[PDB]
Amino acid sequence: VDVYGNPIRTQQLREPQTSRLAGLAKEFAQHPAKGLTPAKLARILVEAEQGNLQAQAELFMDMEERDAHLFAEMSKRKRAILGLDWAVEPPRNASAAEKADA
Amino acid sequence: SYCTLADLIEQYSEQKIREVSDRVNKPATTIDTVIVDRAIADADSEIDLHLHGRYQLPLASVPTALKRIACGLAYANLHIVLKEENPVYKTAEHLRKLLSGIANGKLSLALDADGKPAPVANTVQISEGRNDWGADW
Repeated sequence: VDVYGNPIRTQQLREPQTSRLAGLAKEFAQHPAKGLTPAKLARILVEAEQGNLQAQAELFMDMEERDAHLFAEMSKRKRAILGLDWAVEPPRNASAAEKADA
Repeated sequence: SYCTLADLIEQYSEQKIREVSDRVNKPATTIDTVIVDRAIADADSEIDLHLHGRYQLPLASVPTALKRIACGLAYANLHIVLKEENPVYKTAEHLRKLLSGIANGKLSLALDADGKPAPVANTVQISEGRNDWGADW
């Protein structure tokens, strides 16, 4: 099973979940940043609070694309992580089998 | 039609209207309705010339002052020859002065029977007003 305990069935792993949702792959972003006013932004945020994340996600993408300073800051922050060396360590006082698994 | 033949008769008596309207019979016998209609139409046209810039043209109601002005101008128009010192000419000049005062915004067009006249939207116009960032966002 997974960490959360939900039962795991290997049958469903052969195909992606979204494969049976061919409608999603054909969509295009609506670009809600164009012609954006403070009232529109407030409505977008409030609607996102209620479960309509599509408009918020598209607005965030436009915001990332259209602002050079914000984009540079975010890119620098992410590249900071991307350059870190990483390793996999066994648990506290792990046994030989655990060390081999790690 | 701010005034009618009845208004002219009431203001100037039927005898005077007959005398200044009947041009073919001497002495006069009847009032010529066509001549009176043309005189009233001319008075209305002059009044509209004076009032076009502040009110709608096809007024649905006739203010009383407008009735008096129209009657005076119509009577003045029924005279083929009108000299400067004729008192009717002086009355017409006073009424024209009243009209000019109304046009220049010094006098207001009074009540018709109980309600106000209908001013034009000349003063209403403003650009539109751009005040984003002030809509309780």
